[PDB]
Amino acid sequence: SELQYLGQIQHILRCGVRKDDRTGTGTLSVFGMQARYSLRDEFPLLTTKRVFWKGVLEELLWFIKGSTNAKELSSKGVKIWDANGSRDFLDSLGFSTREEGDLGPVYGFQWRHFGAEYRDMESDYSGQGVDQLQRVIDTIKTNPDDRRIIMCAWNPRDLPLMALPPCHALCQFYVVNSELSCQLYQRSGDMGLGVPFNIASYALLTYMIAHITGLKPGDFIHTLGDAHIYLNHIEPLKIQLQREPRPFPKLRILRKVEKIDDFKAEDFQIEGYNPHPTIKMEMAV
Amino acid sequence: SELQYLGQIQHILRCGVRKDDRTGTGTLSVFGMQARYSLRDEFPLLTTKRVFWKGVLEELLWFIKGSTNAKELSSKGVKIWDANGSRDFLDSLGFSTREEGDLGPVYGFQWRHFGAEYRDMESDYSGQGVDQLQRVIDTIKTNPDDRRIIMCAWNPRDLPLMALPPCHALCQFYVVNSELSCQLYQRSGDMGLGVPFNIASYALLTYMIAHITGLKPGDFIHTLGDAHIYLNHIEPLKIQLQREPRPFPKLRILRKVEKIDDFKAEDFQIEGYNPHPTIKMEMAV
Ligand SMILES: Nc1nc2[nH]cc(Cc3ccc(C(=O)Nc4cc(Cl)ccc4C(=O)O)cc3)c2c(=O)[nH]1
Ligand SMILES: Nc1nc2[nH]cc(Cc3ccc(C(=O)Nc4cc(Cl)ccc4C(=O)O)cc3)c2c(=O)[nH]1
Ligand SMILES: O=c1ccn([C@H]2C[C@H](O)[C@@H](COP(=O)(O)O)O2)c(=O)[nH]1
Ligand SMILES: O=c1ccn([C@H]2C[C@H](O)[C@@H](COP(=O)(O)O)O2)c(=O)[nH]1
Repeated sequence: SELQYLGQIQHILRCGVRKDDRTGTGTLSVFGMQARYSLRDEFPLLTTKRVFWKGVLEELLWFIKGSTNAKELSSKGVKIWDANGSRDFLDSLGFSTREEGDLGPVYGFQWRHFGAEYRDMESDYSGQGVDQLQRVIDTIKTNPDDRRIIMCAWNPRDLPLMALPPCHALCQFYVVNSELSCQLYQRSGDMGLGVPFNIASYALLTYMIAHITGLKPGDFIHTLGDAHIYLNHIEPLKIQLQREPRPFPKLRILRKVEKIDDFKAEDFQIEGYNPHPTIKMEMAV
Repeated sequence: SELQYLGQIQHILRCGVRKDDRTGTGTLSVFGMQARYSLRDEFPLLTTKRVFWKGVLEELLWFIKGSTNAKELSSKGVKIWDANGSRDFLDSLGFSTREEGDLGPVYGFQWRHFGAEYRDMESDYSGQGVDQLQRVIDTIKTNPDDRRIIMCAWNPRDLPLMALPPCHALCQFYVVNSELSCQLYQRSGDMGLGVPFNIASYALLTYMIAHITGLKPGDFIHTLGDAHIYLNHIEPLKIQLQREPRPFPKLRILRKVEKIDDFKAEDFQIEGYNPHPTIKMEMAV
């Protein structure tokens, strides 16, 4: 299972093409990739390097709340969005009227209030827009065979207002044999930094909706568009490529939860996670 | 190249799971698939069965025009959308106020006028919404390294107004070594009927934008969500699996075109297309 990610790293270091990007450092890029990660009695948290599990859990809770405020996530101890919500970074894109911390209409706003007119991060959008997340959960409950269970974060109208366009832009759910599966289309994948984070994120989301809809987790299909390795990540990934993968851990929910909003960080417990030491990989801004 | 499609049919007949659907007849379904079709000096028009090439060309031109009128495509001789735009089918979905032929906000409306308020099929939306198709062509001209060249047809706001939700919902373009590539995320794939039609469709779209932006066609990556084989398609597909695949044909554009709207059906010529006889496969409504 984890051999698919490491096999994607091998294929990009060997067959990747040089390609400049938005940031400064170039990449080795490959277009069009797909890997399948089983969720049956295991959770896909990479073992060749310690993955920031506390950030995955808190960011998803921050996603489910519908918040677009990096400070509310930073208050929990997760600074991954502080960079993209700084006065320096915000002023660069022409959002000088915008208060610090407002990422604009991003994943949390599109998941719960798709189509509503975005005011600011402190507004109240309850009853406005399309609540895709709850609509997904309802369809799985009443019509699991439906082929239209999609949560889309790519809004061409709200694109000029986002600090960073959605990278995991579209996901689709699927039910058969009382197993819930999820396929994610990621338009842009930082194979060293974001991709392991995104894999655990949507795997955790599948466990949540499976717990709500009374199903067993099945497969997570990760579909990549531009899969790229930043130049300053080549050396750290070559080290991680030498480490022997260890068996995946397991995720256990500790209390029966009925609504998706009532999930708390204390409800989850990762058991048997024995990863290799963390490898530093700098973020390209 | 064509062995990937036939291999997907082979995999679904062996490992597919029974699954009921919107229509009457069940399916054999598989969730999560990806195939890569090269566009270099060949066009992926299936040879184990004659593919409706005249419908592919006219429907795409009908898509580029932005039309949501099934009658306007039927006037050219393509009846594939007449079924979904009949008074019987339209009245069923609660669109009794809607005039016959109006498919609602569909691919043509989302490609050229994303986010505008949909009135009727005869309206004029010039200047309204986001012109995703032209923005895609402009970005490829000025910033080919951009990782956000996406044309999205899935609009959660306009979903309750569509006669049929988008099956090919999102596509992304990619440029390297002066080669243009396209990846399509198809949420639902009729492996017997629509999938061969969709493969040639977006392959033709890549040839068009490659001609406009002065690039060479690269790869078409077809990504499937629910890839399903209808029960009444099992026998025709088992016949097609017995035929030996023949080399792909070639597409030649006959005049230099500068705008995407100025493409005419007479500008294209398929050379060397020697397919096996057409196999009838009934559409599930
Ligand atoms: N090039 C580029 N830009 C990005 N912007 C936004 C993202 C998304 C993104 C960003 C960070 C992480 C992540 O685990 N971080 C950290 C992990 C540890 Cl263990 C310690 C510190 C950080 C940190 O640095 O806070 C996961 C996803 C992202 C990305 O992945 N690549
Ligand atoms: N179950 C289901 N419903 C659908 N609605 C919309 C589509 C999409 C769709 C529909 C039709 C075709 C197609 O090549 N047609 C034909 C081919 C020949 Cl050779 C002759 C006649 C027709 C015809 O049909 O006139 C391709 C895609 C579609 C689908 O593929 N499956
Ligand atoms: O969840 C996320 C968010 C971001 N990124 C990376 C992909 C890109 O390297 C960068 C965003 O750059 P653009 O492709 O939007 O230019 O962030 C991820 O991999 N996963
Ligand atoms: O371009 C298209 C259009 C339609 N379909 C098929 C997929 C499904 O079998 C059906 C659409 O119905 P739903 O999946 O929304 O139920 O049409 C395709 O394969 N390709």
